Amino acid sequence: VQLVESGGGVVQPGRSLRLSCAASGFPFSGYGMHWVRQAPGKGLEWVAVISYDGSEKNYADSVKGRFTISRDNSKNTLYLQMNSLRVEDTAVYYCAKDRDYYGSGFYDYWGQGTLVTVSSASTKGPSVFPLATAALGCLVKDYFPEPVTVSWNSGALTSGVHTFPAVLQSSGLYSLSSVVTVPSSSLGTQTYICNVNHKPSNTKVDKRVEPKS
Amino acid sequence: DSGPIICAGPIHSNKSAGIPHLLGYSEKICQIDRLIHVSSWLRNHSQFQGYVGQRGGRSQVSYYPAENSYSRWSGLLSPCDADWLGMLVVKKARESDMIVPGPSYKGKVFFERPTFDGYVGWGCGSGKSRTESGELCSSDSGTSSGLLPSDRVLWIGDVACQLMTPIPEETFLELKSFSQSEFPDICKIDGIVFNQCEGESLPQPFDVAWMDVGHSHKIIMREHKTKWVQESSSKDFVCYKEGTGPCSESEEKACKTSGSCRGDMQFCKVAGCEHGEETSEAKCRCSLVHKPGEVVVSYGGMRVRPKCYGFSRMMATLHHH
Amino acid sequence: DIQMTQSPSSLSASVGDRVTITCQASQHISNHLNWYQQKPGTAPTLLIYEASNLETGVPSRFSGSGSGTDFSFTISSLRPEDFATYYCQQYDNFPLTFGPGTTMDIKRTVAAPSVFIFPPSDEQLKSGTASVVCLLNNFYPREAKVQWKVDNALQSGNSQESVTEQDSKDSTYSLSSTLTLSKADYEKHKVYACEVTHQGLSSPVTKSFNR
Ligand SMILES: *[C@@H]1O[C@H](CO)[C@@H](O[C@@H]2O[C@H](CO)[C@@H](O[C@@H]3O[C@H](CO)[C@@H](O)[C@H](O)[C@@H]3O)[C@H](O)[C@H]2NC(C)=O)[C@H](O)[C@H]1NC(C)=O
Ligand SMILES: *[C@@H]1O[C@H](CO)[C@@H](O[C@@H]2O[C@H](CO)[C@@H](O)[C@H](O)[C@H]2NC(C)=O)[C@H](O)[C@H]1NC(C)=O
Repeated sequence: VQLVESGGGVVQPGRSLRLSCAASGFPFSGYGMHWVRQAPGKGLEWVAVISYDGSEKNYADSVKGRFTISRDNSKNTLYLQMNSLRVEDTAVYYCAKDRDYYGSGFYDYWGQGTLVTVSSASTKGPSVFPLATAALGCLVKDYFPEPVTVSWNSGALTSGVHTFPAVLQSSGLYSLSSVVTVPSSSLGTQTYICNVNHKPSNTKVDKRVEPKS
Repeated sequence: DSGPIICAGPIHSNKSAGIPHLLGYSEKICQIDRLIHVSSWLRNHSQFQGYVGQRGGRSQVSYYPAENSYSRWSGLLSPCDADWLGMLVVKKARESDMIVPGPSYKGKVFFERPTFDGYVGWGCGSGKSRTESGELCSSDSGTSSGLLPSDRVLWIGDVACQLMTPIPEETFLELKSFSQSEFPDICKIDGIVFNQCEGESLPQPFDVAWMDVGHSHKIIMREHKTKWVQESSSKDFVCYKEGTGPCSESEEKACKTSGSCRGDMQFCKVAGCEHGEETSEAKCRCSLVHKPGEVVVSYGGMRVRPKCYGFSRMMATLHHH
Repeated sequence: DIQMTQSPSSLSASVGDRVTITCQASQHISNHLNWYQQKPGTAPTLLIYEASNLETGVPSRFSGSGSGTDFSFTISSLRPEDFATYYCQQYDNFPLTFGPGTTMDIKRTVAAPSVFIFPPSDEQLKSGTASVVCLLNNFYPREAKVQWKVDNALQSGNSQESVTEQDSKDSTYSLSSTLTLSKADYEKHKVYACEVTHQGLSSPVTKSFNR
């Protein structure tokens, strides 16, 4: 079996998005289909359900009037039209098969998830700033959207690296910190460079770190 | 829509689970409220995997004629219900057994028909459902879960089945005659020679009233008179725990012999209730079943408490002139 | 409709010991509670359905029980894979509600953090914003919190903390508390202290600097 989502991305309040859960391996037209979402940092919240032939639909609240679920058993995909999107709906969205005929609530196989962020923010690349056994790091600040990838010395330095989970800010722009511990005797003996890569905005930055007076 | 007698629509979890043999008139009625009896028939006879009636129950069974009066009276018992209660048998269909026209056989997994000689069912099996004619089962992917909706179950006719007051054979024969005297054109009903013809037409639909007096053939009727008498027998009562669910044989027998158990007004009136004790606790409460009562028909000059009675469809052959 | 409450919020046990999760309910759910495992970054996976049955592939260490309102999900011999977040789920009445999750975490010896503080760069201080960063490094257990101070003035709500996952070797966590001020406010003040409290430090910790 394989459920696989697609469709997620950045969207601002008021806009609408469409998801799709294409299926393989199993008789897609004999089973009900779910939508379960996970808010970043929070737990699990079921969104919508659909039955074998796509007639009996039961949505949750918090989406009724804003969410329409559908399917096409001829091409084995599961749709979810999300209108009137708000900030509260930023979450990772999963689709799940159900052992039953109607969606009774057994999520046997889950998809690998797709991410939908809802905020009015634009798209901005990160501003990378340095942070001087000694400790040093790089400040990846004021970017949108997630994710980001921070290497160190082009993937050579790995021991002692901590890339911290980013934190949303009041301005809506994300900002994380990546740090490393170096054996004090590195000033001059070793050079350290952090490789930031924000693919959603094509911003790749390599910031050097050094002693300072 | 009708109403669960004692148990809500079943939410099964695995197609491969057992169908237990519960022993209490209650435990059984729960299994009927949840289309377990049909599920068994499908498995036993028609080599089927899973349960039919998921989430719906007996309340959602598809009926023909869809405007089925007795459907609202949850207590009124179908032919299939009473098989589980031992009162009769629904037989695996044979080639001979004729499938009536009219009903929406499509996607159906089970359909039941009262026949002139008995009661017969036509079951499909794994991952298949009947064609648009009832004659053939064909692959239906929407039946791959084995946890199937109640709508896939068709019970034909406005049948009510009950406990007979046994009649002698003389009476049956008198009744046999009167029907023939009333229906003098029919030759064979469902394959059983009703009146001598030699000149038969080809089989053809026939919607008639009928009762099972308890002998070879059902008696069919044109002008019948039906009185529904209430009798408040133990079988008119079901015992449940709000929570655990159905009560067990002893608990029921006890309740129906003690008084102690909680109950509705009539159950108190009949057998006894008892209160002032329950602090938090929980005990079996018993309640009257919802039905007009026991039916008594009047026909040929004779008043009969029949096993089953109803208006159903039965393929038949009329004379030639 | 049906609130599903789990407990404990977070365990902390080591490999080989026995775990028990508890999931309560506000109504009679009968035998209609499923259980789920979700490893970090992955998708949830069904372990137990109908409070006893083991979905195909689930080992025999995972057990489940409960009928009515109170349930339990019992792992007998913890293994490193079995460390994840666990949820219960009812299906007695739509809308289908979940539990708030139980975050199984590993356990080792108590470790004090190694606190570092970072003054802002100059490249950042030309945009008009100064971001001071205090780093807490390789401590156990996770429970600890920082308190910023600007010239011995307890700062409130102008900082943000992040925590790494539990290390696959140290079994320790790391923290990054970022204090943000405006350049016009950063230059108004003198001492930028970071005070750290933790179970492994008999006295409260401070790392500061005079800019
Ligand atoms: C499908 O097949 C099963 C298995 O044969 C049927 O279960 C059987 O149901 C009968 C109903 O009368 C049971 O008979 C009763 O058994 C109890 C003891 O368990 C006894 O006290 C009664 O006097 C009566 O003899 C029978 O035990 C039970 N099991 C077996 C193995 O026969 C089921 O009824 C069938 N369903 C359909 C729709 O055909
Ligand atoms: C219902 O229970 C049965 C029996 O335990 C499960 O059947 C098989 O389990 C094995 C692994 O133990 C799998 O390899 C098979 O694929 C299962 N059979 C089928 C038809 O799936 C079955 O998985 C259970 N039902 C569900 C929905 O999981």
